[PDB]
Amino acid sequence: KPWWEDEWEVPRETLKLVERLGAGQFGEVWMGYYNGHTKVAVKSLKQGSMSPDAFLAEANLMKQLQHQRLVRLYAVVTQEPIYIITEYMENGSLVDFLKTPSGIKLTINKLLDMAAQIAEGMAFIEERNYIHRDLRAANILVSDTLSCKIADFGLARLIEDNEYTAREGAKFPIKWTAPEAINYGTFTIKSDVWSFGILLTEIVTHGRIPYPGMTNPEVIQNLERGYRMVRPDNCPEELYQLMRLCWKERPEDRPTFDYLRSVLEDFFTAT
Repeated sequence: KPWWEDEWEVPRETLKLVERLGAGQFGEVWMGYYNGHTKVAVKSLKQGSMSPDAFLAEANLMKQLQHQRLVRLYAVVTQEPIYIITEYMENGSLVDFLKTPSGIKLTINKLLDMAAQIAEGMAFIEERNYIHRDLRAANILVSDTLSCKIADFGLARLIEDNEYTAREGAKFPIKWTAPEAINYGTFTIKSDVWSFGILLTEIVTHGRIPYPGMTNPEVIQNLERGYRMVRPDNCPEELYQLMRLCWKERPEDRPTFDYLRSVLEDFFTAT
């Protein structure tokens, strides 16, 4: 819809940006208020840093993926500077939260709970024929009640047929990205499942970088020998074997996110 009919468009005057949470090459992220009382996150586009069409495409995709386990699009201001307003998540990124005094005290039980919540959000994305492609603890946000939601849909895509192929010049985080996506640029929901297995190691290690002590060439070399990430310290073997399913060689042999959600809930209700 044109912005004058779009249900997400709001007058910029309805927003007050109060605290800048971050600033980067393509703009800033602020904590603000909509119509004085509702706390929201506001991401602003730095004019000229990237395409305004590319920036807003993320908001258009979020209109199609509304679910409790996914950060909700709150509003948009299409006039420059362009703003994407979203659901505020009080405890920030999971990879950061796990390192705070509160995150550190979490039991393995609550960590398994959070992992299941993430799988539940990814199961929705899976059922709607989308892929995320940037699934990692930095892109999970944590609310004030310690619930988790999927965030940062900049690389997310609608899959018409089973697979999305990136540009050959495209490069992705080697430690989190599935082999077929690194090698062929081919992404499917099964590539996200591999990434989820890596995200599970970030959860159990309270935010440690995957593949401790290894460079990306060493990670690639080990994976091609059939090795997978070494058991993280204090990782429950049941959770480690679930990570291994996520890292199966053939994408089609990897589990569905609905399966992963169900298993993790069982792990949680057991612990």
